[PDB]
Amino acid sequence: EVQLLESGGGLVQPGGSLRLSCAASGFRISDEDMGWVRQAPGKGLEWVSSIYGPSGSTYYADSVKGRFTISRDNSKNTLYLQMNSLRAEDTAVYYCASALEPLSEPLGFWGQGTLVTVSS
Amino acid sequence: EVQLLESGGGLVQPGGSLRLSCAASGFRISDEDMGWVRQAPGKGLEWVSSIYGPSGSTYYADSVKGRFTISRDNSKNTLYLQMNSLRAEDTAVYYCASALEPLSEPLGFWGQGTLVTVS
Repeated sequence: EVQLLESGGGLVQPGGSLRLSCAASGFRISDEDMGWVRQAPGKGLEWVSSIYGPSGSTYYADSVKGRFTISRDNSKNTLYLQMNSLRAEDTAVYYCASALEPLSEPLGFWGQGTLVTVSS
Repeated sequence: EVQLLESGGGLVQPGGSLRLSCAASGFRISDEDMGWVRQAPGKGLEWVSSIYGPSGSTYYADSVKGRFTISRDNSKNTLYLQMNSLRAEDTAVYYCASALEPLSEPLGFWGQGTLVTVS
């Protein structure tokens, strides 16, 4: 069955960086509209970035544009989120995530959640 | 600006029932795809149900099939989640959701989250 396994993340200082990885299995990441959703207590949920299937064109939230870069390595079946110039407000649990309506599976799916933290 | 405002959360004894509501604004819900996500204490996100496509087809997580019902009231512009036969596993913060594509591809939205506790 379909699975998303996140790695990377941790604790860094402001201005630093981290690369999240999301290794998919049971399907091909290039065929799906994939993305990252972050969750902080008090700010609910938010689509930080996505890459939508064929084109490979990309969305970004206004707050992260210029700093964050979503990408894919089809040979490794892995989605990435290069997070540069990190700020204190980026502090959240980041989730690899399919769209509301995936290409094949009837319901959307999620990775396990990866805590990223930015503090001095 | 699109907004999703959830209400109807609270404490409920096992076996009982509870209806989450989600008042949508900035758009109309009859057309767009919507759903409900949840996060049980300490655990990760999980789609609970969604309603999408031309015909308003509904889909359910394996663990909530037969108990939960997603629906739309186009007149009130509100998405619902009727939760019957509640158990301890349903203890979670529930998030309304939608997906709008004004230019070819989905942007995603979420509500604030509402706590439902079963005990």
